[PDB]
Amino acid sequence: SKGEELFTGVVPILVELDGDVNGHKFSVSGEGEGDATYGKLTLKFICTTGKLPVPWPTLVTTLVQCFSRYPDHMKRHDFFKSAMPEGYVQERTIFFKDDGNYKTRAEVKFEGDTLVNRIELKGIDFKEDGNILGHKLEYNYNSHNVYIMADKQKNGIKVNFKIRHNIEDGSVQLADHYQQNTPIGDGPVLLPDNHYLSTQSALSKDPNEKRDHMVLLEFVTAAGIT
Ligand SMILES: [Cl-]
Repeated sequence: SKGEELFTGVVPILVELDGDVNGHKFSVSGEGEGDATYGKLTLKFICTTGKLPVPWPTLVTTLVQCFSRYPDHMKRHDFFKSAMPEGYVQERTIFFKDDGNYKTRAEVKFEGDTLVNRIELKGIDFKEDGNILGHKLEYNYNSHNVYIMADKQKNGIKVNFKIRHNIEDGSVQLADHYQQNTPIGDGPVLLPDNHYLSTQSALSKDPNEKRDHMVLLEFVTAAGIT
């Protein structure tokens, strides 16, 4: 199918984010590639404005699910690729337990041969000495599932999942994710039966990079049906 055939090989990815968390403004630029055949993402992100004011792990979810590997028998449930190349809008509200929330809006679409994720992020109600603004979270990311359901009213999908960031003292910082995706184009898209995406991500540092940055290797596979 249309959307599907755009992901059979390696595709270059660009990510651009502008954010404002409790008035702390910043920008992040990411570059890399995705290979949906193996549900693989390899990306390096840079805070182009200086020091990132929130921990990098808290931006992982915000920073292209069209690269998830959907098993052959689940192909009709792949909303993400079906919306390409025109793309989709991805919106979220992320509630950090006992702290603030991020609200994000992004447009994911192809620009030529490149898959682009343009994002705006707004964070409010954070505690200036909490786990986020106080940088008390470990530089890692636990594996977890992403639950997807059809949202027929919006010709898109509704997604929810819980993320637990690791606090340096051994505790955990819950980040409840509520997500919606709707197509940008007016073409038909695939509305899925309930299923989930199994996601794992390894975070590292470029030993030769002096700017504040994050190197990420991520694998995502759809599951939950037959
Ligand atoms: Cl831990």
